[PDB]
Amino acid sequence: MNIILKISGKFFDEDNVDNLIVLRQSIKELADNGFRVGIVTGGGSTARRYIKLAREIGIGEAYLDLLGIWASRLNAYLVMFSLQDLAYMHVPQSLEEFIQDWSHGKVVVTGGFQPGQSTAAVAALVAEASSSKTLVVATNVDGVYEKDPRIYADVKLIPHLTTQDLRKILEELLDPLAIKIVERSKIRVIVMNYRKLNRIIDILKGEEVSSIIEPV
Amino acid sequence: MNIILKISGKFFDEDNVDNLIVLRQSIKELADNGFRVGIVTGGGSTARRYIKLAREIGIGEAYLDLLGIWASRLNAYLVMFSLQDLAYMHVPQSLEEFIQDWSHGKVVVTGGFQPGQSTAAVAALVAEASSSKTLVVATNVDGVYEKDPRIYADVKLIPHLTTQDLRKILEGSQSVQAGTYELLDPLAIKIVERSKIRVIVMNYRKLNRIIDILKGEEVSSIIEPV
Amino acid sequence: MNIILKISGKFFDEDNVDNLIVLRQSIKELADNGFRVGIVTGGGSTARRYIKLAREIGIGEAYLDLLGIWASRLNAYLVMFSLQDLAYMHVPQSLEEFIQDWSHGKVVVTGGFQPGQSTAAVAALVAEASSSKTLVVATNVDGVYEKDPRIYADVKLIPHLTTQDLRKILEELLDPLAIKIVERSKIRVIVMNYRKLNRIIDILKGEEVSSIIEPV
Amino acid sequence: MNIILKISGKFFDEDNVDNLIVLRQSIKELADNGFRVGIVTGGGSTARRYIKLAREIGIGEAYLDLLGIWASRLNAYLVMFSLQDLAYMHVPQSLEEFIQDWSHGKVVVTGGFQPGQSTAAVAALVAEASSSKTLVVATNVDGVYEKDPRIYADVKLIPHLTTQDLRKILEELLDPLAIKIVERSKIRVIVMNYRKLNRIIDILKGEEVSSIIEPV
Amino acid sequence: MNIILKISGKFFDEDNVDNLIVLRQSIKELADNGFRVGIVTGGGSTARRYIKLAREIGIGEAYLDLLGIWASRLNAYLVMFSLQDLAYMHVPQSLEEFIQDWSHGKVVVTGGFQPGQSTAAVAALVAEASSSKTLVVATNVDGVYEKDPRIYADVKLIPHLTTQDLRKILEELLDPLAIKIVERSKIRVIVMNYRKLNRIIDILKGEEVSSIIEPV
Amino acid sequence: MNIILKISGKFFDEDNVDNLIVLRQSIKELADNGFRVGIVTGGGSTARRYIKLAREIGIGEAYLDLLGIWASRLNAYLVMFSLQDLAYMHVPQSLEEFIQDWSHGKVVVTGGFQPGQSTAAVAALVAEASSSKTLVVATNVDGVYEKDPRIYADVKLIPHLTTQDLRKILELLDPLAIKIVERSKIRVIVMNYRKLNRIIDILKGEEVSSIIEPV
Ligand SMILES: Nc1ncnc2c1ncn2[C@@H]1O[C@H](COP(=O)(O)OP(=O)(O)CP(=O)(O)OP(=O)(O)OC[C@H]2O[C@@H](n3ccc(=O)[nH]c3=O)[C@H](O)[C@@H]2O)[C@@H](O)[C@H]1O
Ligand SMILES: Nc1ncnc2c1ncn2[C@@H]1O[C@H](COP(=O)(O)OP(=O)(O)CP(=O)(O)O)[C@@H](O)[C@H]1O
Ligand SMILES: Nc1ncnc2c1ncn2[C@@H]1O[C@H](COP(=O)(O)OP(=O)(O)CP(=O)(O)O)[C@@H](O)[C@H]1O
Ligand SMILES: Nc1ncnc2c1ncn2[C@@H]1O[C@H](COP(=O)(O)OP(=O)(O)CP(=O)(O)O)[C@@H](O)[C@H]1O
Ligand SMILES: Nc1ncnc2c1ncn2[C@@H]1O[C@H](COP(=O)(O)OP(=O)(O)CP(=O)(O)O)[C@@H](O)[C@H]1O
Ligand SMILES: Nc1ncnc2c1ncn2[C@@H]1O[C@H](COP(=O)(O)OP(=O)(O)CP(=O)(O)O)[C@@H](O)[C@H]1O
Ligand SMILES: O=c1ccn([C@@H]2O[C@H](COP(=O)(O)O)[C@@H](O)[C@H]2O)c(=O)[nH]1
Ligand SMILES: O=c1ccn([C@@H]2O[C@H](COP(=O)(O)O)[C@@H](O)[C@H]2O)c(=O)[nH]1
Ligand SMILES: O=c1ccn([C@@H]2O[C@H](COP(=O)(O)O)[C@@H](O)[C@H]2O)c(=O)[nH]1
Ligand SMILES: O=c1ccn([C@@H]2O[C@H](COP(=O)(O)O)[C@@H](O)[C@H]2O)c(=O)[nH]1
Ligand SMILES: O=c1ccn([C@@H]2O[C@H](COP(=O)(O)O)[C@@H](O)[C@H]2O)c(=O)[nH]1
Ligand SMILES: [Co+2]
Ligand SMILES: [Co+2]
Ligand SMILES: [Co+2]
Ligand SMILES: [Co+2]
Ligand SMILES: [Co+2]
Ligand SMILES: [Co+2]
Ligand SMILES: [Mg+2]
Ligand SMILES: [Mg+2]
Repeated sequence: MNIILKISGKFFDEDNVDNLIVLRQSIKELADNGFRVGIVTGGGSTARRYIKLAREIGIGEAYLDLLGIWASRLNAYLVMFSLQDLAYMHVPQSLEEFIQDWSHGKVVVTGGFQPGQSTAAVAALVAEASSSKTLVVATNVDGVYEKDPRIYADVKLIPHLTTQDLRKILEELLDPLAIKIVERSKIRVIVMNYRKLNRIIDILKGEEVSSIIEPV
Repeated sequence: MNIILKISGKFFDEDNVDNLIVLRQSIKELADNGFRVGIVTGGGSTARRYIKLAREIGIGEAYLDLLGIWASRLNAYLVMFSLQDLAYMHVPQSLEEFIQDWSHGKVVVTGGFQPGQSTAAVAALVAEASSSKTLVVATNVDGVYEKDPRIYADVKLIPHLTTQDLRKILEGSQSVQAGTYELLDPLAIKIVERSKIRVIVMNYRKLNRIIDILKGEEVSSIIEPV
Repeated sequence: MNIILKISGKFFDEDNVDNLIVLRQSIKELADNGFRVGIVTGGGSTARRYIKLAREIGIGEAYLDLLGIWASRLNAYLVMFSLQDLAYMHVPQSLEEFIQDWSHGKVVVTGGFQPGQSTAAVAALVAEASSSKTLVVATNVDGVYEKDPRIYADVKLIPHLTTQDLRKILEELLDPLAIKIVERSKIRVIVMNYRKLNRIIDILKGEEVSSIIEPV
Repeated sequence: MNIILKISGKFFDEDNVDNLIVLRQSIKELADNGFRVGIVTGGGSTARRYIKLAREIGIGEAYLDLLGIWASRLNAYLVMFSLQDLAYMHVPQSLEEFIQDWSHGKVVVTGGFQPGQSTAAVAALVAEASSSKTLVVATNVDGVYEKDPRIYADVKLIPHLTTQDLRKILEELLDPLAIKIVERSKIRVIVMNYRKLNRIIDILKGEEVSSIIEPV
Repeated sequence: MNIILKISGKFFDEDNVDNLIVLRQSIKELADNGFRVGIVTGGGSTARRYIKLAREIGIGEAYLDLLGIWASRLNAYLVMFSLQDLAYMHVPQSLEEFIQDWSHGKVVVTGGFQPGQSTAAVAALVAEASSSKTLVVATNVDGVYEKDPRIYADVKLIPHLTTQDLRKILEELLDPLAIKIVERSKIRVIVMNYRKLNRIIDILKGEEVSSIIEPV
Repeated sequence: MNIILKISGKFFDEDNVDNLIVLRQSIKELADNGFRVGIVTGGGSTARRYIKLAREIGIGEAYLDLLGIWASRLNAYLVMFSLQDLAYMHVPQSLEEFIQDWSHGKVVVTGGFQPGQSTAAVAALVAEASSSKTLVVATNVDGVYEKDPRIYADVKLIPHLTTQDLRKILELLDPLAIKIVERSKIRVIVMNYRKLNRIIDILKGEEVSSIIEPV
């Protein structure tokens, strides 16, 4: 079974050894349970700092996105280096390169690809290219809520929903490209807290707090 | 300053020497008028044919898009080879590669980059990266109409509109499938809006009048970013 | 052991799903019988079409050949994508790249390399580099005929011959570089109909209609 | 002439629009005065943060250096993007790539190359490969002091010294590779405060506060 | 006007900087006279030393050619490094890469490309791709002779001949691919002594001992 | 376990078949004993020859090193081609590329990377990146001596020493090589390449060699 894990950039902002460790464990563990794993890393606050500074000097939007992409790639190298023998030792820069890299039978870690999208879209593209039926989005909230839970207090986690529900809820988590891709290739998305990465197998069994998004 | 020309795949389906001859001429005329030019080529019926066959054997959507991309790149090599000394002799395979290639001060010709988008999105990205204020979409209709002019008769060509208008004209008509025919896709519109790029939709049959079109003195549609 | 299969461009001109299905099937068959397979695809009518148009506008012969090479590569991607996990996911652009790609232990699919030759020469080069003792040319024709079966009716098939017989017959199929390479490295060439890709194992035993060309 | 500017990673830690801006004008100015410019960017606090976290999870020293190198490249992209038409739009990853990139006649911006050295060593190697006779180290101090001015109060700036003096002062500013290279190729090094980049032409004339290091 | 210059590997066997100095001189002579120059270097005795040793341990013919190609590339780097600012600083490894490298408007130096041919064939391909109407073969003999002048003593130089004559004379210098290419693209070939490289302009004007081969 | 074997350029200057056949058999000996092997080849006399000529025409030091690097790469291709199926068929040009190449589970053969260092420094970098605990330097001398045995008569072989001893002796291994083996605690064995036939015995400490302990 092939699975893709998107790791929120916020995971890297914590500057917390435990995050990396728990991720390392989780990949080792998925492997032992017969999964091939691809990982996509977000840009986080590093991306936002570089983007903000570049924007203030008039750097255009393409190049701003590219700085965000390089920040995401820095996080990809960190993860890749933490996996040593498990991972193919190259961070692909495009979907085309990911396909080549995935051919080596090992874990592949990637950052961004192209301006105008997020790393959630990259995770979807990479899930599609690897025939992964499940994309896990490991982020800093427990699942999908009615509204953004870091604005709105007492908002309820939605354990099971569709991509058409999600679109309405979102009007970052998943961008338009990500949703288009998971819909056309019928990829199931699980949104979970990265804190619960130590419990990843239980989440895939549906035993633990998460949101499951069905493609329609 | 800089301009991007998207050339519809349908231009290549015609298999006509005059098409290439006239594109070639227009580029020279743009250069001689002080423009740097980037060119994006569509995949056309070659793309569709490969996509259809691959889809019949169960090949997934990512790989279908890639076949479409490789068909577009074949057209890009044709165009690039027709330009000889004017062009940097490399077809970039990503936006990042385009930026590097654009650095050589010559014409750059590209095809597709990534699954889930069209060559119009590529042309928008490449316009954004080259600080082109104008993207020209040279296609097999004279401009933008209220509805598809190859489906609906005596709809009127819309000479000047906004991206908001275009979004409504094109809304609800587009499939997520590899090989879908589009004018401008969602990524293309997002990009031209965020970077304030004006889009001119014209017939490639009038590439011989490319300067007059830029001056607003020939049949075309001008789309203003909002 | 290692075998190279050249697939005529005419195979791709048929725009027939059943062809790909049998190629796919014939390669899994070879793998299951202990063969490592490399595949070279021809440019076919797409190549001739681009070449003709480019030639009309005065494009030089190097660039015409390159357009034919890119058309061949488009067919290589199609075949590579049809093989999914069996193939290393990269189409090598040179013999040097083929050697690197072959190092991954998987099926490698290539198109052309260099102006002034055909994809048959590429297949020979790739046979030589992979220590393949046999090169199979799967074409639109049953074998080597006394002359061109496209043009002449009732001409007969030569089940067996040498590389100088072939040169004399030819002065398509195999070009000068292809013959020089198979002669210097003593590679046997089997010419067969791509329809018969199903009996590829029977053809290799010598138990189906084909022409075997011995290197001298 | 050709000149190389090393920009301390501390320049990027300031998260200050002013810094990038003043650097932008300095290259434009150097260009207008007939200089070809190469730029090498340090990794700064981003590099330190990634290295510290990776070290805590047992990542080996090669990979720690590589994280520092990727952080320095992120800063190189920022600078390169700020220069737009003036710069060749590729960040070289080795000295060999730098030499190819430098061939385009434009500004080249680089980060790190190889574990076991600093970006000062990169700036030296790049100065040597570009036949630059002057390397400017633009850092967060006015020049070379008797001892580290960020530690030792009341220490005096040394306006003119040799590479053997510097070696004794240091026993990072310049590492062993950097010193070896500037000695063997007789490259003069100017240490200056990056805050005075606005005044860069006056520094090259010797008419502003700086330290000039002569190769011996 | 574009011209290609093939420099015999024997030029590099001589182990003398006077040869490089004259070649270097020759290229400035050509540039200053309005020529764009491409250079192809032979492998010489280094290639022969590696091929012989590899052949003794049973290394196959593809790989023997590749060792010869790498030897030719070492000579290409030497020449390219001797040209400094005049040359684009990349040695292309294929015809496709040459075309990209030629796009920079500078001198391009190459070695070999592909097994089964010589550097003369490379020079022809590169002449064809650069629209060069003249290929100069600078070798250790004054021109073309009625037979190999190092094997049969006292034979006459042929100052003016055709490619059909040459193919009869040769039944080294130019291989079958080289001849096919210069014929199809109508490229004139001048065979000269590399000792007379100082007098390339006079040779191009037909005022110095050489053989001119006309394509038929 | 992972091991790196640095082969002196002098090995390639000798021009005899046995050398290659006997390197070839060692790695197959090492592989069969459970080792993953990386190999770094020196530039030898080919390097010095190109360097000397280029230096005479005024070519700068960066480009002289690069010519030496290309000569080392030519030796790497020779070795790689002699190993056939055992090796990943790419010579990496940087430490970054080596790491990617090493990911294929096969033998990787490298030459130089970067001006200002030697192929011994490459071997140390590559040992560090592959988590090799042992770097073998197979050279034209039996081990480490109190001083250069070519330049000095009657000197003795030191069977066991530290990296701090070695840098006093050298005032084989360059400064980057020593820094890297010290920071990553890599043991270096210096041996004669003529004894590549008894490489397993050398690793067990059962033949003539010098072992250098990192301090
Ligand atoms: N209102 C209105 N007014 C005027 N015309 C309209 C209107 N509404 C519809 N139309 C119609 O648009 C048509 C013009 O569209 P056209 O010029 O052909 O542009 P197209 O792009 O569709 C053809 P084309 O120019 O051939 O190229 P594409 O198809 O982009 O690319 C091929 C294929 O490759 C894939 N791909 C490509 C690039 C990339 O980065 N990623 C990718 O995945 C993807 O699967 C692609 O499908 C025209 O005939 C009208 O009838
Ligand atoms: N309906 C909803 N339910 C849950 N979370 C929502 C939401 N709407 C918005 N969010 C927000 O989505 C955020 C997660 O996005 P995520 O951080 O994983 O993407 P990312 O990797 O792009 C972040 P970065 O920009 O830092 O890389 C949450 O922190 C939450 O505030
Ligand atoms: N004596 C002979 N015996 C058999 N076939 C012959 C022949 N002489 C010429 N041919 C022709 O050679 C063709 C086979 O060549 P093939 O099509 O395999 O090469 P290719 O892949 O280069 C074609 P494309 O240019 O379409 O890619 C047959 O269709 C046949 O007409
Ligand atoms: N004798 C001396 N004179 C001046 N500065 C000295 C010094 N000895 C040490 N330094 C220190 O050198 C520092 C500058 O090094 P620099 O910041 O240029 O290297 P770098 O780019 O490697 C830093 P980073 O690790 O942030 O990238 C100063 O901040 C100063 O504290
Ligand atoms: N008919 C003929 N006229 C002149 N020279 C001939 C010849 N037939 C053979 N030769 C030989 O060809 C040699 C020139 O070949 P050249 O050295 O240019 O090719 P090359 O670069 O392949 C040599 P290397 O293999 O050393 O690189 C001469 O030394 C000469 O002895
Ligand atoms: N104390 C010492 N003990 C042993 N050898 C010493 C030495 N000091 C210097 N050397 C010299 O170093 C040589 C070994 O260097 P080695 O050949 O391993 O490096 P290398 O591969 O860079 C050579 P090349 O430059 O030819 O490729 C010995 O033959 C010896 O001459
Ligand atoms: O393929 C990608 C991935 C990321 N980004 C940019 O990099 C930032 C960091 O990624 P993320 O963590 O926000 O998804 C994004 O906000 C966006 O600007 C892209 O442009 N394209
Ligand atoms: O290595 C190659 C392979 C193909 N071709 C060109 O591509 C066309 C397609 O190959 P084939 O299928 O015709 O052999 C050929 O006619 C030829 O022009 C080359 O120049 N070199
Ligand atoms: O070529 C280089 C450049 C940088 N670094 C690493 O990246 C850090 C950031 O560069 P600097 O700003 O410290 O020079 C260094 O301390 C060092 O760990 C290297 O290993 N090699
Ligand atoms: O494209 C090339 C160039 C060179 N060689 C090989 O390298 C040797 C050196 O080239 P030359 O100087 O003999 O032409 C040749 O004998 C030949 O084996 C090739 O195989 N292909
Ligand atoms: O990483 C390397 C490897 C080699 N060399 C150069 O190549 C020569 C040949 O390598 P070696 O065999 O001396 O180690 C060296 O003297 C040196 O000039 C380098 O500059 N860097
Ligand atoms: Co985000
Ligand atoms: Co370039
Ligand atoms: Co053909
Ligand atoms: Co530092
Ligand atoms: Co690989
Ligand atoms: Co040495
Ligand atoms: Mg379309
Ligand atoms: Mg020869």
